[PDB]
Amino acid sequence: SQGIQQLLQAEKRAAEKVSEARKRKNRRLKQAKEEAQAEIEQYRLQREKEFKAKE
Amino acid sequence: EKKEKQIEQQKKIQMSNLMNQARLKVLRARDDLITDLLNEAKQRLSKVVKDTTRYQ
Repeated sequence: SQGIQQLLQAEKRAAEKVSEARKRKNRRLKQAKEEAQAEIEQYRLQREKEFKAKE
Repeated sequence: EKKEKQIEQQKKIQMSNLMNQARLKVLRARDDLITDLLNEAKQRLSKVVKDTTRYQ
């Protein structure tokens, strides 16, 4: 029966796509330490300028 | 915040050294005033011993 076979193929592609999305987003969660540093450097530079003004 | 506390402490130490020196200028002035009274007294006595009446 081709109708069920084609449906099973689409259901398999659907199960693959959600599983790949889970893996991609889990890798994005690990990137937080890379994206964080530019904000940390801006806070350091802001506090340096504030300290030099107070001096 | 530690760097800020360090400059604030240095400012307070500088304010303290300024006040401490200020009071030593005032104190040293009091002693110089009395010193110049004692200088003038010693000069005036050296004049008094020229009067042979009071010097006798």
